[PDB]
Amino acid sequence: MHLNPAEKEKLQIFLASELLLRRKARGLKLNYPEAVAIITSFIMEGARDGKTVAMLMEEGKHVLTRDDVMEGVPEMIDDIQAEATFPDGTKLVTVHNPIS
Amino acid sequence: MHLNPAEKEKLQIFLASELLLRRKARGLKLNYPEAVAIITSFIMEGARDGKTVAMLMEEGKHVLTRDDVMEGVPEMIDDIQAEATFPDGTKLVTVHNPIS
Amino acid sequence: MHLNPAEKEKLQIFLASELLLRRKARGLKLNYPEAVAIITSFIMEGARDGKTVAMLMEEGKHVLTRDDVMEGVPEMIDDIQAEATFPDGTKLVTVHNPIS
Amino acid sequence: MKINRQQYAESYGPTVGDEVRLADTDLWIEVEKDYTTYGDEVNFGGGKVLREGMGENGTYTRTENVLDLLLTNALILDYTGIYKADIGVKDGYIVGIGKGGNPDIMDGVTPNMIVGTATEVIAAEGKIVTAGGIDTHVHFINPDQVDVALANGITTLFGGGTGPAEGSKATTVTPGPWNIEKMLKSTEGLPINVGILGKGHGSSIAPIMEQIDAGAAGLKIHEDWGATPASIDRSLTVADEADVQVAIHSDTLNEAGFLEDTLRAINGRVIHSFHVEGAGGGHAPDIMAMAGHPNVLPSSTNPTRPFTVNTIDEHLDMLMVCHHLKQNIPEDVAFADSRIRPETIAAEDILHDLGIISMMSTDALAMGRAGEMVLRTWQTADKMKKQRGPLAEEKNGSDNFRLKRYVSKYTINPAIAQGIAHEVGSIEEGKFADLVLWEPKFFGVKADRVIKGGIIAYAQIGDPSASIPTPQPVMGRRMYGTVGDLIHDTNITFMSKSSIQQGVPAKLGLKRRIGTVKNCRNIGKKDMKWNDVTTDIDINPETYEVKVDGEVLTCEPVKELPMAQRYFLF
Amino acid sequence: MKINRQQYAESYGPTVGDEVRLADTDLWIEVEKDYTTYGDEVNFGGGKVLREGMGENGTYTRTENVLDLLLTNALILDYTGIYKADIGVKDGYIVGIGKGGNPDIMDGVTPNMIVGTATEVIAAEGKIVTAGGIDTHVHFINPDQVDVALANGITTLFGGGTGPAEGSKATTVTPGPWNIEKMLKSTEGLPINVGILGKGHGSSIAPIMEQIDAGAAGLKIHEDWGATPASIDRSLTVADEADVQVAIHSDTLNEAGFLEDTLRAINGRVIHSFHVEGAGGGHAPDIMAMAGHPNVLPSSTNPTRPFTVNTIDEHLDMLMVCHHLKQNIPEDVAFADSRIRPETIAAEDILHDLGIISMMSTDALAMGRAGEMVLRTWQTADKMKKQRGPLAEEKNGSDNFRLKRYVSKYTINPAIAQGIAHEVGSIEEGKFADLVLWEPKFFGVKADRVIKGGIIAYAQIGDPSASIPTPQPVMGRRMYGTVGDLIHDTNITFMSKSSIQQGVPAKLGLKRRIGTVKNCRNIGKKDMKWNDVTTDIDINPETYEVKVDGEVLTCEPVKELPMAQRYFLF
Amino acid sequence: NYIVPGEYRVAEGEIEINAGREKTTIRVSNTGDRPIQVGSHIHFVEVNKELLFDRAEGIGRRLNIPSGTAARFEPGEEMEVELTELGGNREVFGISDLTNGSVDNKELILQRAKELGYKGVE
Ligand SMILES: [F-]
Ligand SMILES: [F-]
Ligand SMILES: [F-]
Ligand SMILES: [F-]
Ligand code: NI
Ligand code: NI
Ligand code: NI
Ligand code: NI
Repeated sequence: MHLNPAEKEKLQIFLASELLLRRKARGLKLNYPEAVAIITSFIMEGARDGKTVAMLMEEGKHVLTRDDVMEGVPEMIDDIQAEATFPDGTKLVTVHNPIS
Repeated sequence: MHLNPAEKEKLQIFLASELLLRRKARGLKLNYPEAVAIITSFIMEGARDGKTVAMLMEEGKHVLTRDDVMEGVPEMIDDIQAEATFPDGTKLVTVHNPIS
Repeated sequence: MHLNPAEKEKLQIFLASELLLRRKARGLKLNYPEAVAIITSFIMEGARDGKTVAMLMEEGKHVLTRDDVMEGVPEMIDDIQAEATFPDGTKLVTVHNPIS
Repeated sequence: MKINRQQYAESYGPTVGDEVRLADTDLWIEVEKDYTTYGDEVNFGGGKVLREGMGENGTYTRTENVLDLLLTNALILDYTGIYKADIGVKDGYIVGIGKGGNPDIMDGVTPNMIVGTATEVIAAEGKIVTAGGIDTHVHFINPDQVDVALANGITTLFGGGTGPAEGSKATTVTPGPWNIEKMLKSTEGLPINVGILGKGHGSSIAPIMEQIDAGAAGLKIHEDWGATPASIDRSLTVADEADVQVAIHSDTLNEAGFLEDTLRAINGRVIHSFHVEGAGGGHAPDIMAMAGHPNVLPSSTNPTRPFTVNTIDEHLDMLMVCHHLKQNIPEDVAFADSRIRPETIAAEDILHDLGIISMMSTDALAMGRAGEMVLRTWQTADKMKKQRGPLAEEKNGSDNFRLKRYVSKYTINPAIAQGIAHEVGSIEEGKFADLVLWEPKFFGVKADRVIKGGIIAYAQIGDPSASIPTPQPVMGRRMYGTVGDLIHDTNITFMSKSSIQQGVPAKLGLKRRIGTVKNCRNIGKKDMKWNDVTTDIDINPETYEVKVDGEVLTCEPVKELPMAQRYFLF
Repeated sequence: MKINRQQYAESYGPTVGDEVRLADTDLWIEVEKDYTTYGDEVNFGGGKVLREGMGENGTYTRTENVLDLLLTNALILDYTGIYKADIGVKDGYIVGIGKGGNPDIMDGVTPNMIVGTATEVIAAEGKIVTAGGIDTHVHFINPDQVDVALANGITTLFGGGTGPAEGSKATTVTPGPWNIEKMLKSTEGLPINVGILGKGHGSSIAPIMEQIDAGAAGLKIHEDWGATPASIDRSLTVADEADVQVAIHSDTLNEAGFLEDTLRAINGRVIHSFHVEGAGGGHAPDIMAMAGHPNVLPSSTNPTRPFTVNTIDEHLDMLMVCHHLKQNIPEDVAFADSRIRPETIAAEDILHDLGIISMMSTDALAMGRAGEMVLRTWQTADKMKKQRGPLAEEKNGSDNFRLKRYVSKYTINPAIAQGIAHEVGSIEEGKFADLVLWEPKFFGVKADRVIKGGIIAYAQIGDPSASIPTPQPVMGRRMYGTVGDLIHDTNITFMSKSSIQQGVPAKLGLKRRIGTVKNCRNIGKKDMKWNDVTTDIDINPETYEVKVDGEVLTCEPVKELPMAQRYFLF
Repeated sequence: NYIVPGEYRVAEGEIEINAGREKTTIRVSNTGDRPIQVGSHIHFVEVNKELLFDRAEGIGRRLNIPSGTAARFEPGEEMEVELTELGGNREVFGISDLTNGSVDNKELILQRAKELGYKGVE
């Protein structure tokens, strides 16, 4: 596979998102790390899909809403940052105030 | 996400349980680490759901039965222990003789 | 669970395969590490199922075809090697030129 | 007051006449004798015996017959016996095997096994305790291989390599003074005992000998560097002067000679014949005949152990892959068919059971599995019991004779072969406290705790954030014996006498315990514990059939093994 | 007997006139010459050439022209050429480039490249071998960054920082004698070469100079500490006395001066201009004009490399995030629009292709990616070939001129700039054996094996529990060169002459190889290999358009790059 | 324009091995009952005793085959091989200890070969 250090780490984000998504699906309000994991994995998968940085900056604000998360979680998350390989190489996506 | 050391480790239990569950679903009798992973993840998810320690001590004995596992596995597992964050903080659940 | 070092590592292959399978399912042509992960996990799960080494040497050439992967990926993968616990202990499977 | 046997064994571990199943095998070991005094068993905990004024003596200073560590109620499995005893450790060495506690009030206390203020306790009741495994066929290719070895109860790695260089990926060789110095320095960070082999190749003495003087602990002759009559001869001349062992992987190709020519070059001198069955290398097809000779110390490597239904398919292809062979080169195909032979692999099972092959080893990462030497030893013994029955030597019911024969293959015999059995390789007074605790349900599969020089180095243990150490995930982890400078005191670098005399450890700043290799040249097959058989092994050059005492040695491959899918996640 | 070229290349790697594609780019390199003697190629394995009495000499001791290590059949890509040779290493240094083996029987053996008893072998047939990358813009923020760098073939990190302190997160600075001492000690555990930069700020000489005497290898002037005329001047006065290099991140704000004022303060003295395009920092908008001057050694950092469709969006926001800017502060918005400019980023691509920007670097973790310096160099070269065509200098078919121009940017040129090219930065006899092997399919993307001081330090290798090292998962892993005390002998801490003379290594107990920084003050743009162009660069203050020789330098951003989604899991 | 990452585009032509060196064809038979495989760079006179050939014709020579390849003789197999001349100093040391010096010392080499039972000393 030739995994480098970041590829190994970032597998854990995908896993945490899968965990969080299962928790959401059984009706739980998500907590801080769960919410971050879901939005982060969404960004990385979006890059893999070939979306632009600008698309993901916009879409990332609509992945979870305040009713999906516990009290205070929206205010705990000022932004979520993630780097992934786009068709044009690694880029940084910052989603500002992802959950209103 | 601010993952601490235990959060990182415990993601692996969830993963191993997901693996084991796929093996069970395609008709395999589960082995020792598979059975332990499934019951352990069940406990941790139950804590996340807000069940009590006492509920999980009881429920953990009904997750897998002897027909779900290989010969000798029930007798190999004297108990399964897991810590997770309940609504009232981290607690230890011990499931005694989970598979009769 | 008594995980040894290889059991811990090999969980990551399963995870990477699950990731790749999700990417394939949403219509993406798979890349080099994705393709390797899928075929590798297939071999290890096949061992767990009780298939023979010879069966897996054959089957591994039919998991992904060239239309499932990006340009050049078939030619990048000369072989895929994986060890897993068969009913008769650990064995090595080598799949030669898995994607034509 | 009397206790029934079931309850006694549950509380203190088994005693005389009780049997214990080895993992999920059909093998049963029986307690032969017990050093305890019934009623005065040592145990530790709340309201238990090892407390001040009671089972712990409160008077004596550490020097005064007090132990640093007591393992209570161990079931010892060793070439010396299968028996129940406390084991006492001091200054990193086993100093007493017997009965520990307090002579104030207990009967039968071994005089130098006082539990005092200075004493740590490990509870071994219900555990099987063995010597650490001695793996004498290690390629140093990937440092991640060390934990793999520790997890299956290996505590000494002898071999060679510099990492994933092609020379090292093929051969157990750290070549020349500089590579040897570099790997001695690397060894300072490896939490396991180590000895390094130099290149047993050359036609002049000096290029070979300077490796010994630089700190090598032995030599490896390998066909990939030219396993010629000259290299064989010069290596053995060096070894005889230096008192180190030579391992050989002979000329498979029969390029410069057949087996008889290699034996002529050896000229009756002591040699360790690696992967003697030959799938792992050697004169095709008859290398395994080496194991009949009195001057040969024969080992197997582990991928042929034992003979299973997937073995051949796996090896034929493994060979093709790692030698970069092509199916469309008839020479390469004929080569593989000459080297991978069910006839000799099946006979290898039997030769182990007969005590004709004396040792096991891994061949880690160069046609062998770093964490399966112990595992496959017991799978072999189990297969042989199933196919050949209890050995004639067994005293009714138990598999003790077989168990002593087989434990010797990966503990004492490799240590004797390498000239290091004064330090390691068995549970005996005066030897380094390299000890492995096993739960019987996991015996030979996954070690509970691995003790190195008297401190736990590796353990299957759980969540470090938990209230107690048993909650999930329970996984193999390095313990405090591997941390900081304690790694220096808990592990031995084995070196030649000449390098030690010449001050190599000081020159290189080595802080590990330094072990001397000695008494390697004055031994033979007769010195292999429980595995001392010499005989004429005939291998038919046409059919590859193996005969001993005029009987064809054959057995069937098995479809399933114990110590396999019940235990492993992959 | 003759061998066809396809089969020859498959067996021994390519030879004269053969071309090899770099990863999945459109770039082809051609073998210019070959040091072999056809028929006497060195190779290692069963029945192969490097065996005793054959291609391995059995007579000579290590001192007698024998190598510690031979890399066989390497395709070297270096500023010095693109050519086929064996590479011989001894005492951790490259001692021969030519033809290795045994003069007994082979023709054309380079006299000090004897394969003998002491020699390890690495097979480089079918691999491209380069010098280790020299990254001169490293923020020491997170120790996990080291493996990231090794995995993309970087072997030297020059820069500063103390971990994730705000000073270090902004600037390549380890400030003052105490922080410098502490980080020199930390460096003992980092498996990569290191040089540390002090704070190039002050209005008196002594506070700056005491950093050099404490063990700094250079200075960094950064606007976040006040990139004023005084700090510039004092730093360069110190550097001229101390013979170390100064890097500059200039006054973006033009607070105390415009570019011309910074140039006046420099006063013709040698300086390394970091991220010269300016998105990473510097006089807005015209900093890149620095790269035209003869006393300036100009580097890029990697996030602008090359110009892509996501670059601007990504940077405008990256800048906002890491400078904690607000969209509702008009000054901050105007600042970002003045600093992140497609006009200068597009011109930067071209300036690289023209040899006007001489170096690449990361800016690891402070607007730059630790493991993408090499990666993005080749992506730039590929984009330039596609957009500008083959360079006029190319000899038909190949991209050799471009490949030498671009490899120089991350190997030899940063080494020359920093005063360390006597030790590192190219594959030349007499230099430290920091070597990277690449499979051509992974070239510039993921290194196969990284050799540090003649021992493998990092490798893409598989399952440590497997029979051979190639089964999955294949991932980057630290090798034996990083373990124990071998980390000391395989890596260099570069230090000022004065700190070395004053005994700092002994005072601090540094055990690593100590490298001397020298010949930094007597160089200029003319000394940058293949990238020596001086010219008047005009940057329009209104439009930001860049002109050289009266021509606007512009190109389009690309939507896709090679060395991207075919390779990476995320 | 399909891209195979890292692919070669080799030049035209062929590579002649051991160019300019004398070539000699000889017949060799494996008189033994196990296979013998002989590498490209072993001094040919020093191969396994049970290979029968004119031993003198192996002195100072090796197989004329690509570096790192070998010739295989099954039990009882006789075939022709082509030899080329050793180069460099034309000295051989070790291997079977038949030479240990210049390959020019044919009489000494053959005397040792004969005494040790290397088949085909005439
Ligand atoms: F081998
Ligand atoms: F081997
Ligand atoms: F900066
Ligand atoms: F910067
Ligand atoms: Ni071998
Ligand atoms: Ni080996
Ligand atoms: Ni900067
Ligand atoms: Ni910076």
